[PDB]
Amino acid sequence: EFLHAQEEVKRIQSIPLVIGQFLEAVDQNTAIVGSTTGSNYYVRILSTIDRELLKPNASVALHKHSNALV
Amino acid sequence: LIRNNNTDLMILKNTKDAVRNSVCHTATVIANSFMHCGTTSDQFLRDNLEWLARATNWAKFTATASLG
Amino acid sequence: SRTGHTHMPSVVGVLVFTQFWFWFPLSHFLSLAYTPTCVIGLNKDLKMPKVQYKSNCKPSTFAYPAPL
Amino acid sequence: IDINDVTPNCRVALRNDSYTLHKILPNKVDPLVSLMMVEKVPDSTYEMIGG
Amino acid sequence: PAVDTAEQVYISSLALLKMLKHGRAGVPMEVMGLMLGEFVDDYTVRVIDVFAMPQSGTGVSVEAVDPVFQAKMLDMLKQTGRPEMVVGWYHSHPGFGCWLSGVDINTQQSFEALSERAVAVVVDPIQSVKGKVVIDAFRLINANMMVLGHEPRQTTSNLGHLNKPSIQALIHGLNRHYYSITINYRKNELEQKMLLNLHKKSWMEGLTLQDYSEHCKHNESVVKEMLELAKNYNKAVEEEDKMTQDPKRHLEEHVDVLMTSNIVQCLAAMLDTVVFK
Amino acid sequence: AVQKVVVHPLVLLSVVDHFNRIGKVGNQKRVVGVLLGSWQKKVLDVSNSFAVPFDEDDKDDSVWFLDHDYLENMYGMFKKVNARERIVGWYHTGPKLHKNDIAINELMKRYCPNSVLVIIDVKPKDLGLPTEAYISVEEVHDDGTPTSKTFEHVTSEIGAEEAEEVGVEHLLRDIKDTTVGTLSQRITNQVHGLKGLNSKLLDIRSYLEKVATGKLPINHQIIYQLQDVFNLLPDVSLQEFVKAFYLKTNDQMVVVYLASLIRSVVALHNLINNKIANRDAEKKEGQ
Ligand SMILES: [Zn+2]
Repeated sequence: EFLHAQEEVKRIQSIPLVIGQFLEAVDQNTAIVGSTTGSNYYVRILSTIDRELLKPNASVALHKHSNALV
Repeated sequence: LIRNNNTDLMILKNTKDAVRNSVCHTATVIANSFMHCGTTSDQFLRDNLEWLARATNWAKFTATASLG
Repeated sequence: SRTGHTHMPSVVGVLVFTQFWFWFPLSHFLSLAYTPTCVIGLNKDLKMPKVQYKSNCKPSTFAYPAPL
Repeated sequence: IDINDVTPNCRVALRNDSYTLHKILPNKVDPLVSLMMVEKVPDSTYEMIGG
Repeated sequence: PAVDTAEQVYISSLALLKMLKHGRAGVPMEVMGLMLGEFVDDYTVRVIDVFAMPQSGTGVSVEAVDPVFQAKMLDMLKQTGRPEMVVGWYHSHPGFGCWLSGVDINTQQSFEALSERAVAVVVDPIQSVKGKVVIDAFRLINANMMVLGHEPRQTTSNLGHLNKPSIQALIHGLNRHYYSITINYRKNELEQKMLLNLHKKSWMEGLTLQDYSEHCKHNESVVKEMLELAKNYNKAVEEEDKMTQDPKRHLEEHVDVLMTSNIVQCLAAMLDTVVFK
Repeated sequence: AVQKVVVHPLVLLSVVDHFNRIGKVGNQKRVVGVLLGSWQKKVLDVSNSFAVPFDEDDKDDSVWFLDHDYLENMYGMFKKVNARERIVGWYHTGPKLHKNDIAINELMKRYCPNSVLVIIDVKPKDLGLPTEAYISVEEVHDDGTPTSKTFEHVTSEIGAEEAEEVGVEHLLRDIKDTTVGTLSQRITNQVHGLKGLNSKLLDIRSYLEKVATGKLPINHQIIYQLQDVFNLLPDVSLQEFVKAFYLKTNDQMVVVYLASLIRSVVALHNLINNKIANRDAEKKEGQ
């Protein structure tokens, strides 16, 4: 089951993602992004996206539906 | 059991008061049945005729089973 | 049972009651699993005489819950 | 959330399809100003200054 | 009489696959079809198969049923050996949720008038990302019953619950005009084996060997990464034990992958050397 | 000609359901339908199918009643529903062919020039795919032997649309395997590979037995392919190969040794932490 869950996470980090600008980090595993659609969202960050690299105003792909930063 | 039928009615009254849904209604009916099993005392069911009468379909089945 | 024998009505009642997840009316089958915790003295005439049983314990470890 | 923490000109998060206020976010700051505060202090010390 | 919160719609494997195919084969246009199925007694709606409807342009409505096509193909399916009634309809909602809109309510009301058990199913292909099938069945609540205070659906058992209704359906009136029926799937063992045949690996790929140059490159790369993690883990243990995790965990993952890959290829080579002579 | 044919899970499920319903209403050895798909180069994509009424005299072996009118009506309605799906062949759920297969393929060639038979075995096997593909080719045998209109095998595969992959995965969620190589599953896959190789070798040996004794004639393409296989068998006793093999085995084993050493050191660290924690807990409890 652990392997299945890992595979599901790897999947939700999918291909058709939407580009956007990560604007800042609000808390752990959540942050504000502005999608190239022109709207700003308060989305949830997946785990282990190198929060060290995740600096304000950074290009990031977003889940097409949930807008989660993945 | 009838000689020692030291049952408590206030808790059942409180449950009845707090009930809103048919699920909880049949739950109270069954709980009364359990608290009165083998006592042949249907005082709650003979007092709350409106409550007992708000049952429908298989809830009436369950209420009669509670009587039994 | 009191002597250790498996109580068939009780086990059947508990099983069928557990089978209420699929059908509420069967929830009353737990009635079969209710056994009176009674010690009843009978004399030769098969009639219950007024006896006085004596238990050596505090009258709070086995007393009825008080009305609230 | 308590209203009293919701002061004018503060960013708040709104649920989708319901626009229900469910969080108070960091106060908005112009990015040029935000990248203007010092995060990593210089390494100069009063011991590096003489006279 | 009152339908209880225990009825289930059993969507066959073929029915579900046809539904999803039609949805993603006609997105964004609202695709529709009928349900060749069967009401068994009172708690079962067996959707044995589905029945696509030609794109009528005028969205999804009773106008899109095209009854002549319905009758012709139903008769010919009966000829084939598929004599099932039409237990409701299905229609996709490509990406904007899984519920009923006003036209959907009108169509489902017409279907209920035909027979007051038909279920209206909705599939959302857009959010039906592989691994999660967002499908949902529905039936309408009579306007009188809700105002009469009586619940829309009886509740005689715990079955039927355990389903969390969707926020989208709530905001669009899940329980105020209709109610979500529980969807069950009838999976046969033969059907499951046929499905497995899809990605079933071949004995070739089972007995084949990874490219040896690529294997050596991968081993060298992972061993260098594991070296770096070893240095990190040394510093981590030293600092933590002097002032009294990610390095250890990553190092465990790397050692696991190295062991599995190397052992698998070594055994495959052994088996090849023996078997092929 | 067509080099490849990829059948779809929807086609497989529809075929299985057709056979089940026909065998439930009555009894029949085969059930027949039309396969709808599209071409992309010589790679047929059998993305749909539909049953057609059909019965035959299993004694005569040459009388059957495939319904052309029903075929064309269903094909027209399927065209109305979807347009990029033209009749590309037919299927019958019989484990074995029959003398009627050539005649029915001749019938189907009126609706498709490159009509392809696809035998979809409802009985589930365990080594190969459930679909066998055949294309009717009739040409003067360069062999110099009398030529008869017979089938020729076509490479077959199982592929899926994404909208079919979602449904397949959902239906298999309970009995699915991990989409990753776990050492136990990799060893199991190797064992299954050995099983498949043994079964194929047994089939070839049985065919060789039959052709040698005389039951079957010598198929020159079969013999050519077997000759090429035996030419292709490697030589593993070669010294230059044994040395390289030992070199690579030693490299892999040293990597495995380093991995196991690291794993043992990590486990020792974990136990050191556990002993310290137990010491702390018991001291705290005592005090
Ligand atoms: Zn609709």
